Amino acid sequence: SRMPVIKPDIANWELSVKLHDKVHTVVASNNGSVFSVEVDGSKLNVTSTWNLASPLLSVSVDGTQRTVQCLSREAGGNMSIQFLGTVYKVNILTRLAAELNKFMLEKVTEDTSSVLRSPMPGVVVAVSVKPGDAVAEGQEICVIEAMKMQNSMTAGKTGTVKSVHCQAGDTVGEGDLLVELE
Amino acid sequence: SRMPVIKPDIANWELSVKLHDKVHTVVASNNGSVFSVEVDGSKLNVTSTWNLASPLLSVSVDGTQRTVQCLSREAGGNMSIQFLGTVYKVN
Amino acid sequence: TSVNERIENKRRTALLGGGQRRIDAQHKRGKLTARERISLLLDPGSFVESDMFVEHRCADFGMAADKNKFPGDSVVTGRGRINGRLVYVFSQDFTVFGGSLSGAHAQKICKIMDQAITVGAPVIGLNDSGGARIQEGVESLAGYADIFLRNVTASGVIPQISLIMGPCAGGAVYSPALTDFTFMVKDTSYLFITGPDVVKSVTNEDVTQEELGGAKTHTTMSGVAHRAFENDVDALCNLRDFFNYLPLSSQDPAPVRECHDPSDRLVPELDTIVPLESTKAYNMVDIIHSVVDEREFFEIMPNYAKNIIVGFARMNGRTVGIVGNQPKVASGCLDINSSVKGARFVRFCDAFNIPLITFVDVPGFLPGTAQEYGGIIRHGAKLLYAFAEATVPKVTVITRKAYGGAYDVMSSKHLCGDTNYAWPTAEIAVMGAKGAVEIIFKGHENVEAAQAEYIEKFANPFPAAVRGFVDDIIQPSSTRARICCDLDVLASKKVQRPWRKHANIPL
Amino acid sequence: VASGCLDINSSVKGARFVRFCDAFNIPLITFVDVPGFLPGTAQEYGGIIRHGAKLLYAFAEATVPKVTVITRKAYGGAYDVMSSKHLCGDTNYAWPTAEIAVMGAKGAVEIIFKGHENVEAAQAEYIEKFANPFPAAVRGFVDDIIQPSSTRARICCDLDVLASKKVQRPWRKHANIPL
Amino acid sequence: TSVNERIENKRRTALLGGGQRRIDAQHKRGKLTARERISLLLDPGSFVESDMFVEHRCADFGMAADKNKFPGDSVVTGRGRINGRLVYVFSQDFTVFGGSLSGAHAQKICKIMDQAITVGAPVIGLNDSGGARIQEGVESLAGYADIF
Ligand SMILES: O=CCCCC[C@@H]1SC[C@@H]2NC(=O)N[C@@H]21
Ligand SMILES: O=CCCCC[C@@H]1SC[C@@H]2NC(=O)N[C@@H]21
Repeated sequence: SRMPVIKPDIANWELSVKLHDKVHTVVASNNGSVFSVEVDGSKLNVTSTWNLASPLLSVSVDGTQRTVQCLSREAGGNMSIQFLGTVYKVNILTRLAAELNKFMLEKVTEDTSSVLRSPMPGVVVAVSVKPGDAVAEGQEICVIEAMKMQNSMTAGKTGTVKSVHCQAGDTVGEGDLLVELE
Repeated sequence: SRMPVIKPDIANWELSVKLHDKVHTVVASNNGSVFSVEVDGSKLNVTSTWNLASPLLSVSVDGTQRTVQCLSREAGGNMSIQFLGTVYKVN
Repeated sequence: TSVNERIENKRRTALLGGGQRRIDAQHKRGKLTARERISLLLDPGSFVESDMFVEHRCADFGMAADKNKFPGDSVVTGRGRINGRLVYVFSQDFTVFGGSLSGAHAQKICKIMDQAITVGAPVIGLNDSGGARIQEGVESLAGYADIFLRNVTASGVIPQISLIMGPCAGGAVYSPALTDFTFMVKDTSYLFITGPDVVKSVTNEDVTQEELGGAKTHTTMSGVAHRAFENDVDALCNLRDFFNYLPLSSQDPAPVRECHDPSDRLVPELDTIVPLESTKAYNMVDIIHSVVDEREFFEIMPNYAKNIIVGFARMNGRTVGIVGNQPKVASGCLDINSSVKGARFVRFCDAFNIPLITFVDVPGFLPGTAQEYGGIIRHGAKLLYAFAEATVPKVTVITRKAYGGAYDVMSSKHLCGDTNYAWPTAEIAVMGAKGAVEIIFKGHENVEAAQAEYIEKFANPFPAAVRGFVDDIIQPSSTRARICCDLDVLASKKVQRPWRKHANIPL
Repeated sequence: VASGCLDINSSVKGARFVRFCDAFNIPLITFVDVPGFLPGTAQEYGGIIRHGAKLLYAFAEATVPKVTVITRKAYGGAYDVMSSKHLCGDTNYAWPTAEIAVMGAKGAVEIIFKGHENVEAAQAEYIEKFANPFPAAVRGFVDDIIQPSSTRARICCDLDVLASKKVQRPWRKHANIPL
Repeated sequence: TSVNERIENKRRTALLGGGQRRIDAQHKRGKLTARERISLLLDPGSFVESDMFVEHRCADFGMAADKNKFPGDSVVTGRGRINGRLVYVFSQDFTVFGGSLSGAHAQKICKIMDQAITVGAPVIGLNDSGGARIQEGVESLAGYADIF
């Protein structure tokens, strides 16, 4: 009551959608539950209840029924969509945001996850890998004890052990190399 | 209580008194009900209850008893005083 | 030329700020201009600008020359709408005198702040400025103070948000520190009172701008910034998302938006999340994701003091603040940085009528001489006071061990909490079972039988439940449902306190 | 000690004391001689920004009578923090040795006139015109420049006038001070 | 000269307002100066002055010349006591630019008014002024409104 909201009156949404290193111009409008989308000059209609919480979303695109899953989304514009059983990563921006994005500098992005290091001081209870062993992502490499909590270190990615720099019963410290993965 | 008053601490009052086209320098101090007044170099003492509302005021100047009337006064400094039966205008 | 034509000339000049070459130099750094940032932040066609033609009045050092006169004077101020809600915004223009703060700059900022306080709407400040305009001398200082005071006057009245998007040095750094939340852009923004050159000259230390006051430093070490973003565009999008959570002023309740996630949805995945053996850790963020609507959680200080977790979420469409211990880091023990991080977030949530949900798994406080010499006592008292002072609805869930004074600190029912729940793995005790047995039965040889009886009788949530310290012991799978129900009942909570100008919180 | 520069510990120590004094209606008197904040990576990594904001907020929030006396240099944001008149201070006084400025004279001259060879004459003029309390006094930032010997008397007088000070603020449950 | 000596010089100049010849011209009209009026109005030794060194900041029409700079700028403001009761007073100085109202003039008056409202004491204004200082243009107008 104190401050009534003023609805942003938008008739068309102009979006730049990046699917696989390609940028597509999209113009989307809605009426009720029906969305009219022009993609690169092709007109489509999408209908659905648009329940944004249910894990499975059922839609009808030009009468063709589809079941899609929204695995994740971000304010930045990234979105992971399970469609026809495959997970596609799309990036959606507004037209103005896409235009302004051209002035952003590409970052270095160099962050190697191959090396696994100790997060906190403690004592290595055990090491579950040896050089040449195969480690799946999320697989424990070693366990570190501190204040009797049995902290567990996990492999960053699937791979092999180039070298193991730690041994059981050794007092490791923070930022100390524990293992190397290819 | 909200604003206590601060007494103006004055020990001597230096006054110019005009009686009959003449201006006299006066220095007046008080202690209790006793006023010591130096008029042109002459020292006098005035004692009284200093009841400022009664029409008749009884004072003692150097032991001599006087009855005086204050007929009128103004913020400007004018004052009409009945003394010895005569009304004098002082400023 | 006629007056009209001079008007168009001034409009066109102001729209370009410090000139096209300056704009290009700004862009090659990877930064947007102030007006572009405002356009990205606000709803299209909603920005109403104020004081376009204001110019500085300095007359020293040739500052009165026409080439030194810029309409707007290095700051763009006005109002707009985000998702239809009113907001007041100022953006500093680095292309005009390096964004230095002058009398007119502070005057414009103060005008918008006064307007926002008058109507009761939030204020957002995009900060990119070298510092005070030396040519205006003491004048600049005055302006800074004029801003500072208003910040302090607005604290707890309207939310204030700061986004550092460029250089920010000197006294200008203090205004963001007084606001509720500070966000930083990676690799292009920094905060420090004194630059690296003075540091080298005085203390003989070699450091770069990024090391001294970079986004990483203030988001992982100093605990000054709350979030770091990759780009201006990413930062602005996340800023809109974050702004969606907050109420417009302290006179309004927590925002409630349309919700699709059922409030009675079960969460069976939580029935076995907590390991039975107290020597294994789990991720409290998984529990938080499971319980909240649509598994959406806006975390605050995600990379600083990771042993505690604070953030914003929604339950049944209503904004809520989440505070929880993190057993995955340092066994979930409290310490200085975590205490401060939790305390300020709790105080902000209470100030603006946002309900609080707490997840408790804490064995105690971090020991060592570093914590004691650092003043762990007062810092922990900070968080304890923050919970005790809050009058918004408070819901607490104990997943595992809660030992000693840490149990009291984490929004215990004795702090006038509303509802307190215990999972089957909860353990409310003065200290560990082994230590308690050592102290109590020491001097008796039959230690084993006594210890077994003590563990059977006390190493569980029954001691607290029988005394009413917890309202109930609940199945984990029902957690969300229970919480939702409570938040509906407690929406009308009202409490009476003794009058005072303010409290005296430990600092 | 340490040239009187502010830092983390001093900021906290002053801030809590000021807040307590304000909470219980105790007037505050401040003596200002501060060149700035202590530099170094230790202060920055320790969160000097928020700790200094603590003291600044403490002065800005107080509603009890505040009397400030500047004995010497007061530079930059440190001047603002130390109960500057712009924080709604009541009376601010400057001794003849007071210096209210954005920064040191040499640094100001370096920044302003850098790129001009006749540095010496410009620096002399700048020091003559600005290395004193006149810039603040002419703008009203200080109520007066007083002889040090009268300090006590002045303060006493002010404390009698300001005993009935009453200020209005917007309503709130409480503020959100930096921690 | 040292800073102290410049301080005495400014004090002495301010105490004279617009100059001795201006004071004489004021007296021959049968009028007292602002400071004399304040002395007569307040209890002896009770006047505390504020903003003695405040000067106008106008820079147009040669107003920035040293001969156009007067400490105090045509108004004397402060507090005092009448029969022991606190009061705030401002007196306009006709000998400085004819007592015209400038930005600093209105600033000083507003400062004393704000102080009086803060403590809750009366305000007395002795008015003697030609009007707005035309050289400051709209600035003067603003000051008037700030008073109003
Ligand atoms: O080495 C292990 C025996 C003592 C560990 C006690 C832990 S440390 C974390 C927590 N905080 C305390 O004060 N005690 C427990
Ligand atoms: O070696 C001396 C040159 C730089 C000294 C600057 C001093 S250190 C204390 C004060 N705080 C600052 O930021 N600057 C001054």
